[PDB]
Amino acid sequence: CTLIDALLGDPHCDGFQNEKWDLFVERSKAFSNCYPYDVPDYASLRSLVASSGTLEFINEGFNWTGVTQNGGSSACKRGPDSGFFSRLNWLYKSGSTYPVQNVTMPNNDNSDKLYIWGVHHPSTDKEQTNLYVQASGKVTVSTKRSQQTIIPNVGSRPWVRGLSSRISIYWTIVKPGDILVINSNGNLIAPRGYFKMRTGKSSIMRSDAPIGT
Amino acid sequence: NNDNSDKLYIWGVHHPSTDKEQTNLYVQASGKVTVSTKRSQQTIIPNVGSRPWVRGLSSRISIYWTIVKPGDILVINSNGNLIAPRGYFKMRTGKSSIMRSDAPIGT
Amino acid sequence: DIVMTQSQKFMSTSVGDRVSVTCKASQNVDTNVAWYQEKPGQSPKTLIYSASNRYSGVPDRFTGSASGTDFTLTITNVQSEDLAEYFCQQYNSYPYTFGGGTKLEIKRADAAPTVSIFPPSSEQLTSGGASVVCFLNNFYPKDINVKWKIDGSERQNGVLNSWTDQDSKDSTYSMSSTLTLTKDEYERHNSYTCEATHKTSTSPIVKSFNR
Amino acid sequence: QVQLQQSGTELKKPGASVKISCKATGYTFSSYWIEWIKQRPGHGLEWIGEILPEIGMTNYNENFKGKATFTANTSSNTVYMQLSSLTSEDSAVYYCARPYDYSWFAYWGQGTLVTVSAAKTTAPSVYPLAPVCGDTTGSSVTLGCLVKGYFPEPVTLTWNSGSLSSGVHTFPAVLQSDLYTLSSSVTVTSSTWPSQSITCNVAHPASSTKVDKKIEPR
Ligand SMILES: *[C@@H]1O[C@H](CO)[C@@H](O[C@@H]2O[C@H](CO)[C@@H](O[C@@H]3O[C@H](CO[C@H]4O[C@H](CO)[C@@H](O)[C@H](O)[C@@H]4O)[C@@H](O)[C@H](O[C@H]4O[C@H](CO)[C@@H](O)[C@H](O)[C@@H]4O)[C@@H]3O)[C@H](O)[C@H]2NC(C)=O)[C@H](O)[C@H]1NC(C)=O
Ligand SMILES: *[C@@H]1O[C@H](CO)[C@@H](O[C@@H]2O[C@H](CO)[C@@H](O[C@@H]3O[C@H](CO[C@H]4O[C@H](CO)[C@@H](O)[C@H](O)[C@@H]4O)[C@@H](O)[C@H](O[C@H]4O[C@H](CO)[C@@H](O)[C@H](O)[C@@H]4O)[C@@H]3O)[C@H](O)[C@H]2NC(C)=O)[C@H](O)[C@H]1NC(C)=O
Ligand SMILES: *[C@@H]1O[C@H](CO)[C@@H](O[C@@H]2O[C@H](CO)[C@@H](O)[C@H](O)[C@H]2NC(C)=O)[C@H](O)[C@H]1NC(C)=O
Ligand SMILES: *[C@@H]1O[C@H](CO)[C@@H](O)[C@H](O)[C@H]1NC(C)=O
Repeated sequence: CTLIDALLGDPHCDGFQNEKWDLFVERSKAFSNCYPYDVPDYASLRSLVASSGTLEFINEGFNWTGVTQNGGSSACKRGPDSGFFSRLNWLYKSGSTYPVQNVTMPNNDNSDKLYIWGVHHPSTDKEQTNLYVQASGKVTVSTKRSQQTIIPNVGSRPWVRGLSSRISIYWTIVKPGDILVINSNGNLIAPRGYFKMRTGKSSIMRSDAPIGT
Repeated sequence: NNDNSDKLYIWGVHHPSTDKEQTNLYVQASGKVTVSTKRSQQTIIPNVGSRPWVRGLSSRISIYWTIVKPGDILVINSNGNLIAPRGYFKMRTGKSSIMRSDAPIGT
Repeated sequence: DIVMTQSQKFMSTSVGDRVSVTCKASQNVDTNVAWYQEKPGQSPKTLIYSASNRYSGVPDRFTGSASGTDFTLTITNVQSEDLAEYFCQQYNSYPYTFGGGTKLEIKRADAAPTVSIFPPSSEQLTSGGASVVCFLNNFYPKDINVKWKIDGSERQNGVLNSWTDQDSKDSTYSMSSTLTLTKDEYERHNSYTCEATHKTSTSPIVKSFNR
Repeated sequence: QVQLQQSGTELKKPGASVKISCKATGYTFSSYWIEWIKQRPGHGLEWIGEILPEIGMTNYNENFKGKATFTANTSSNTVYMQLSSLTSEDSAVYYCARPYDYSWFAYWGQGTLVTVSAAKTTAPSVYPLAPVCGDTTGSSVTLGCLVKGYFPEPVTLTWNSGSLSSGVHTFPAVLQSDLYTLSSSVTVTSSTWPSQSITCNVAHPASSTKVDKKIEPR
């Protein structure tokens, strides 16, 4: 497992749930077994998580309305059956509609919350509509002082683990007193909760050196 | 990329000045270009509008690049506005670099 | 879940006349409702969508309508080929739910039960059983009575009755009545008869045969 | 033209499992959901769920969770549904259907019958019924076919391989002592019989039996 896959919850990484480290060691033999994805500014996400030094995850119910939750795929197989990143919730249509999605998560706690979310890029327009109804999806994740709007883009990408489609991963940090707001007319890969952020001596290293006592 | 080394692809997107110009060229009113590999992607949306007259044109071309390592694959997807690559530039590593100077070269 | 209620299990109409099937969603489905026609033994076929819209290839007779949670499938000028079961579906949200179905039934002019009787075959007697078969064909209304007579004596033991869906051409019910016995018992008597009492004649229609 | 071809009839002992297939042809396979619908003889139509083939996303009716599993073979353009831990409650006709695009149903399959019981397969006896010893009582003549003592459903019965359609009445099967029985009548013109050849064709695939019986005059 790479640190990011452990973060996201790729099934073969599920051992790493809620783990802690001073030093996370990434091996060269690591590989991704789940829905093919990418992280814009991968380096930064990797850094800030490595530095936080904990994967501790705290669940939160978001009030989603009139959409199916827990979408999954055969590209990401958990056990015998189809699956998906454990920390992400794939939302899609209920029947003939994907109601615009507008939700809030205040941070009333003592520390910072790290939210990992995503946008789905379908391969064909058919795939877009079969999932989200509307031909053009969109996701805006915001706080009081900052915002991100991602527009998903339909098109083909190299075949990977079965799919020509992709997921783009994004993150939002919410300080205490701030509020998270998620707004989507579809294509949203929703967070299931937050990762606790810590400061300290933690970091990450790439090495093939055996660990020893 | 079945070769031994990295490929550097240079491509572009065309931004027309008027909607008429968009349709006269691409049919569809809104073009789009997605250039991707296995682990990375770029989607550029062209934007119609006016820019300062330069060498006759109020329109523009935006240049982008994609590097493709051996074993990877390039995939180009466009409903129009794409300025397409004709091939790749070979990538090398070494002592090369670039300098801005008006100093004459001499033997 | 959303319940789609079709309160009419059976509808009565006559050819050329007008008929309406009702379906009531138990909570708002908006206008997303489809109507399907299932004929006997075939697969469902699509009639209506968006509650008012005619699917291609569907005759202009069929029209859907909606008011609030009330959806109505109306057929004007009912034909005989229209004999079938009618389902409504809300595709608004998951899970997709269906109505109970409404079987369309026809009323036509009274018709006489053409009667035919059949004796046991050879292959069956070589097998050791024997079955007297009596067909009562193309009659109306559905209500009918068939009585089995052996040597002029009533027999209820071993009768098997099968009625058919109302016919799609002439709109008449028919029914098959088989009468089963042992080989030795069938040879133990001579006369075999069936009597069909129906609305079309004051007295029974009698068909019979003798060994 | 769009076609959804389902698999053959199935008979299964209680507690076993079954995989029904739906083969899609005449449209791009990946562009549409595939739906599964169950029909029992007194319960009408229940929605099992849907699967979107490319990405193998499965969406089930809460009531079928654990009973039913969809899968897709994108190379064979086929969608499979698997039913497990079978009970008699799962005996029904199963349909697969394709939406017009994303919601309401446009195209249906021909259906797959699934029967569940501990019972053993029994081939039917097929008997000709030629009219009584005698002479023409009118302008037409009625002949028949008795298909007796079989299990399970269905059986399929045609006359002259389908060349006789009108004037055929096939009667629904009646169940007596755990064995099904049906019969069929065909009425033709006094001209056409005995002078021409009348034959009834009974097939019972679950028994691997197929027979043709000409009605001979007595
Ligand atoms: C836009 O254009 C692209 C490019 O043409 C299309 O993307 C292709 O989609 C096809 C169809 O699925 C892909 O074909 C599949 O490739 C799989 C990948 O295996 C590769 O790797 C091994 C090892 O190097 C090679 O030997 C092999 O040749 C491939 O390079 C195969 O595993 C698949 O094979 C499976 O199915 C076939 C039947 O189709 C079976 O015979 C096999 O047994 C096996 O089960 C399959 O061949 C192809 O990879 C895609 N190209 C790329 C690079 O993305 C898009 O489809 C197109 N978009 C649209 C919708 O128009
Ligand atoms: C949106 O708004 C913009 C701004 O108004 C419009 O863009 C203008 O388009 C006009 C029409 O072509 C341009 O006019 C041309 O300017 C050329 C540039 O030369 C400049 O530089 C020299 C040196 O400084 C100056 O002396 C000169 O005045 C200019 O500033 C000229 O070369 C062109 O002249 C040619 O054609 C004329 C006839 O039209 C001849 O008389 C000349 O001999 C010569 O052959 C011409 O004047 C203008 O530059 C654009 N402005 C800018 C800054 O972009 C868009 O058109 C408008 N969009 C729409 C479609 O509504
Ligand atoms: C999906 O279907 C394909 C095609 O029917 C199957 O691939 C076949 O596999 C068998 C042996 O396993 C061969 O005899 C065929 O010739 C293969 N077809 C080709 C050329 O690919 C595949 O096994 C199926 N997979 C599933 C989901 O069961
Ligand atoms: C969830 O959101 C809906 C729609 O805004 C609202 O009506 C409802 O009160 C919310 N439900 C709960 C339990 O918070």
